[PDB]
Amino acid sequence: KQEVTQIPAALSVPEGENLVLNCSFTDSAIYNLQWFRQDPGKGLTSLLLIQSSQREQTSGRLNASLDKSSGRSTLYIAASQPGDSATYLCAVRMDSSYKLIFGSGTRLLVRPDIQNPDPAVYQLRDSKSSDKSVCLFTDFDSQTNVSQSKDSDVYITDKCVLDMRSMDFKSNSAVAWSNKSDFACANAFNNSIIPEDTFFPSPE
Amino acid sequence: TGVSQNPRHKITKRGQNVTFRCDPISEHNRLYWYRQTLGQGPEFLTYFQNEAQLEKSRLLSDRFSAERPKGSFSTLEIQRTEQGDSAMYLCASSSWDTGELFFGEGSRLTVLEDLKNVFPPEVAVFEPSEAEISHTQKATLVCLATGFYPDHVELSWWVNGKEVHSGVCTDPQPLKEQPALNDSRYALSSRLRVSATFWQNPRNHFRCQVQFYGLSENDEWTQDRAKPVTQIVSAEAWGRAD
Repeated sequence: KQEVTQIPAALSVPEGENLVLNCSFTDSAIYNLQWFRQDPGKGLTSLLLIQSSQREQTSGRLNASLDKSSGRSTLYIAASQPGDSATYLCAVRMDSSYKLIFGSGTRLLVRPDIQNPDPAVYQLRDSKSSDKSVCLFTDFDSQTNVSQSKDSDVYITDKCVLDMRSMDFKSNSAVAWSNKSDFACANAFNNSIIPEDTFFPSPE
Repeated sequence: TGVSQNPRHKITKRGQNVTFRCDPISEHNRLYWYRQTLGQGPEFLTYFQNEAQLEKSRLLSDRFSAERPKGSFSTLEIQRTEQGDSAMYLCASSSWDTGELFFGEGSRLTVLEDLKNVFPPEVAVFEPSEAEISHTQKATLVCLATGFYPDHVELSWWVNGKEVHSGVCTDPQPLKEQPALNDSRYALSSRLRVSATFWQNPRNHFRCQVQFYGLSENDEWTQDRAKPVTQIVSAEAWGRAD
């Protein structure tokens, strides 16, 4: 009978913003509600547990409310960090049942704030003796999205944030490669909306 | 201190039996089995209070059985596995006094039609561009793992024999080498970025390691290629002075 709903299914936010995650449940006869965080392909970590009679609970930058009669819970995350990127799951335990009934989760991504963008596309050659290389699109700001290729023989990854922690430096990147003859890093990301000032380097 | 599960992965052919073991946090009287598929939330399997199995998903097949003989550890057995059994199998425990659930890292079950589609990754490391070095005074290495199936891999970076996390990022999901087909092999990339000065020291050693969770030694294999067993495939680069 119990149906637990989470919206939004997916959330992308700039680092530093507060954020709001919603949980709904059709049956108010709950005993508690628990929020978890999941790093995908691993297990869940309990974040907060709110008793049916409690209205709130907080832990560090995390705060959650419960309105059992409305069948709602809200999770608030203050000053988001890229390390908050994860799946956030809501679950309820019912009166006179031991099991937790889970929602489907919110997939959260906190995009890094890029201080000094320097967008460029570089060609990288195999360390092992071969004809192989890849194209690296890097140093673009987090507003830039990396699209898939018009050509199906061309492989392009989604964007990815790395953190050079000691340098207080974060950077975005995506990788493209292909076995086809006419493939070049100058054209690899042609279908993406990229900055006009993107740097394309000359002969190596 | 934490919930433990053995094994981390298991590939199985249809019809085979599989057994997972879970060890709760010391003395926790309550133990739960759940399973989860990608993009969704956990679905309840069974509940134990000490040794007794008090609640079980009404819809779950009789092929699924769990036991917790002395309390403490519990096993989950699936008989004659079907493709639909494919999921992460999660174990959780709770103490009698608090409602907080503590989860294990999970047991990933992939039940396949035929084992001939199973392939380990090939791995290659691509060295930093001289143009990147000139432009940014930084140096990005790329590791690419290609042609693996199913997608049971963990990629890690090792700098001079030490695992690094700083300056690393790995694609959240592998891409399909043929996005249409159901049994397409996969590819996954990762970047490691270091200072140009670090890259330019020829004594510095960079290794990308890809752990593949594949077939066991009890699995039957009659193909000419190497049995795609659980393995590590790696590639490496050394710094270059310029």
